[PDB]
Amino acid sequence: AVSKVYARSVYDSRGNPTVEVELTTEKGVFRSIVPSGASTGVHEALEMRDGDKSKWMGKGVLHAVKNVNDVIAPAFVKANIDVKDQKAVDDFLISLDGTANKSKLGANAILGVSLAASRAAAAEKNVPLYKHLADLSKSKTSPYVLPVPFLNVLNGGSHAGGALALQEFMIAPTGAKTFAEALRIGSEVYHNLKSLTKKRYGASAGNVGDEGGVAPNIQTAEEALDLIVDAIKAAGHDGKVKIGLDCASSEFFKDGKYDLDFKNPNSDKSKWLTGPQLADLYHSLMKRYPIVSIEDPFAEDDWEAWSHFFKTAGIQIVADDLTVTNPKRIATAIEKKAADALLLKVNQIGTLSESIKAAQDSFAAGWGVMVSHRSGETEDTFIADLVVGLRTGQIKTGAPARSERLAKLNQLLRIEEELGDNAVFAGENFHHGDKL
Amino acid sequence: AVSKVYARSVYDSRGNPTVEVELTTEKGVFRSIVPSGASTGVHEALEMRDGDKSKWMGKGVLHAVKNVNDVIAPAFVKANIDVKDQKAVDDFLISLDGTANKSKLGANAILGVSLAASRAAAAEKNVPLYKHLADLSKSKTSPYVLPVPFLNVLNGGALALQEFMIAPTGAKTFAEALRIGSEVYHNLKSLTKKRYGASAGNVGDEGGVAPNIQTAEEALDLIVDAIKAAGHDGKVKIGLDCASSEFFKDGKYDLDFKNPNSDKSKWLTGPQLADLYHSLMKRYPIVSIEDPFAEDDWEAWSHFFKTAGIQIVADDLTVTNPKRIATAIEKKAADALLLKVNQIGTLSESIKAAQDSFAAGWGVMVSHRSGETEDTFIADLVVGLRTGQIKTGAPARSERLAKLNQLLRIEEELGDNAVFAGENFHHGDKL
Ligand SMILES: O=C(O)[C@@H](CO)OP(=O)(O)O
Ligand SMILES: [Cl-]
Ligand SMILES: [K+]
Ligand SMILES: [K+]
Ligand SMILES: [Mg+2]
Ligand SMILES: [Mg+2]
Ligand SMILES: [Mg+2]
Ligand SMILES: [Mg+2]
Repeated sequence: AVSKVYARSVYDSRGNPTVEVELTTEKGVFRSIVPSGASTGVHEALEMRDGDKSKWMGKGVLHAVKNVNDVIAPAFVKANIDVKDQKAVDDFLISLDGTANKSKLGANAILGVSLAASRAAAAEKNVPLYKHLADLSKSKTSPYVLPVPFLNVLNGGSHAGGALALQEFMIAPTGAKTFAEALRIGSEVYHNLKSLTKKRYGASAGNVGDEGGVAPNIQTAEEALDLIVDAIKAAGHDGKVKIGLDCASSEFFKDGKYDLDFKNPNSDKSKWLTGPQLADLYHSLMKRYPIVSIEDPFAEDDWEAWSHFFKTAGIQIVADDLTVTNPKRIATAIEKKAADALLLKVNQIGTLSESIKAAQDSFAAGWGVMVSHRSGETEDTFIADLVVGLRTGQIKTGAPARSERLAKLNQLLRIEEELGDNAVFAGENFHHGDKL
Repeated sequence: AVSKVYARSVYDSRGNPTVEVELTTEKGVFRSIVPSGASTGVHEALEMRDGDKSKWMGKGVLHAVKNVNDVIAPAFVKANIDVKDQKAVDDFLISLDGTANKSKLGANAILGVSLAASRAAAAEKNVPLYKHLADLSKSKTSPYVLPVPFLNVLNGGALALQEFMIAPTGAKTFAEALRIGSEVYHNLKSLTKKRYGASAGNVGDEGGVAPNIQTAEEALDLIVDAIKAAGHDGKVKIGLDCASSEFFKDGKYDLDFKNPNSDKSKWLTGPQLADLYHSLMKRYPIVSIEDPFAEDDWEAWSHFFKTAGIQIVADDLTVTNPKRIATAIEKKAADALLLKVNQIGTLSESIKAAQDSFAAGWGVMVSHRSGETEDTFIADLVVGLRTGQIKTGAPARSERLAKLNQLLRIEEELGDNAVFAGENFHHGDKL
């Protein structure tokens, strides 16, 4: 039985407040923390902020916390919904809010209760979280699938000070045999990258962006990718490490065109590209570099551009801001054949149940699912268990630097150890990890 | 009963491997992770690294993990140890290694076991970790004392000093101190990007900004501006870590030591460097200065100590080692210990180090390493030891926030049986 639900303010990896929920049962105290985006899609569920300029730069979550303690908590404890019944838990929370985008209580009030419930349920059932999440999602556990980590080792766009427009340049050690091997390889590439970056661009270029990637002040993707290819070679892992992008192109979409200098106030609008221009450009990057995944190559509502590009892309295309982990918007994307992978962010939609439905809808359409952190992360490690539970075969959760990233990657080490011979590493088959 | 001791490799905040230990009892599995320094004192207990250049850039901890699994673990379980008896735990571990500097098994093999035992012990007692640690250290718990966070918001080490910390001593609670710190940090980042360019706001290992700054005066002016912009002038003070061993050469101190052609004729003596510190101290609200002189430069410490009028913290001088601390007390070199558990390698020795310090009228600042993990032990430790001061990062990167958040939780849990050390941080233990 749930005896207590309680929310507090804690700090995320950027030093901004976010919501922590504790759910108490006879099995103990279960804690979940809400992450926070920077390049947030306009269609994400409401992140409720206080907007008091005199506290926390206006980024307080006191109102969200209050909604937990004063509205959700009394009703939820009164109800004593079976924590194992995740559907009912989230039915309760969603109906309590009663709005489309969780704008009454806030998605960052609801999500912590949603997640903490699932932790309590796993403990009641005497199983690891990932196993409960497998149960919840009706996912195969024989064997489990461990994910390829997509490691954002070079940070751009809104995550790092500098010219570089494209938000993320990820390495994916698909050629590794185990998760632990993938993570060692990833770390080695990263450290070689850091050294090369500092030599090429100066020492302070070795300081890191929000997600732990190095942050050289460079203008072009080709520069970035050269760095990374050099780093892969230097670490000795040629052929075993591939590349993924997050363009986050909504962040530089304007007037129906795309500005690859968006962080420059003096941006020359005469250099702003177009839908086809951008697609053909992507094609050429894909020709010259071992890129196996591109995310948000076009803007969050630019459906026709997505559709046209997908026709001929030939690699995994990930929807992030396009779909915002929302089954409704995923349905559209599926119909239009705009993408073939979902980026899963639980706090884009605000409950576990809806997140699981998003994943299931995606898999059913022959899509992949990459489970994802936000750029504002915490010491919470839920998504490590989530990506294994959901059997997706791919996660992105940072560079191998800053422990809001390592916390997830370390937890995946632990899960792999526990699973032993009852897991396979997705490797080259990350895209259809669920079908393994 | 302890039925298993186990080690694995995990990754620290810089993406280098480190040792994680789990200890299993009837209360379950208890986990501790070992941190790792970069500016490590030559007298630190041995961090055992593999040196296989073909793996992990040579920074593997396979050997240390092996020492846990293959040497410590079987002997430990066989010894039927009471985890509540931390001295017995650590006596065992220290005897098993049998070297002064823990060079046989590695400090990073031993410490994880030491820390995990204390967690197992708290669970057996059904108390929070900080309460058990208070027990172990015979600290006063009426009230508990919550620490001032010293937040490393700006880094050097052209700028020679390594850390520039802010300390919200003027806050009324820890929760208030943390908010103020976060707002100052964010104001600092905004000014830094404005004045030094966008790239300058990208963070260093401990979450601080590191713009190209020539001199300490320039750094400190920037922090004062940030504090004022945040609206907290008068409530936020400053701490330094000079890490002066890093620019100690040929008996003098090179304040431009990143310059390959630094003018040797301008390198400072002990007295001269002291003079510079003094001018800084007079002109800025600095209330703590750490490692102002090198790790065996005793006379320079002693000289400065006679006229310095603020907390002087020993880090590389003392490396959390009761034997070195005794020397420092005798020579009147400093009046505060930086406590790093992995500098000495067991909890018991760390607690003794703290008690020796306190008994000599010293303060104690519990400290992270520059390489941290999601482990939050030092949050519970600084409360357990009642020291009233911790440094564990800027309020950025969650290997830092993890500790600071845990302190939020402890403060909330203790309610009116805790006080915030505030301006009284130096003798927090005597409050
Ligand atoms: O766009 C992204 O994919 C996410 C994760 O990297 O970033 P943010 O949380 O800032 O939206
Ligand atoms: Cl005293
Ligand atoms: K012995
Ligand atoms: K004095
Ligand atoms: Mg985004
Ligand atoms: Mg994205
Ligand atoms: Mg040091
Ligand atoms: Mg120091």
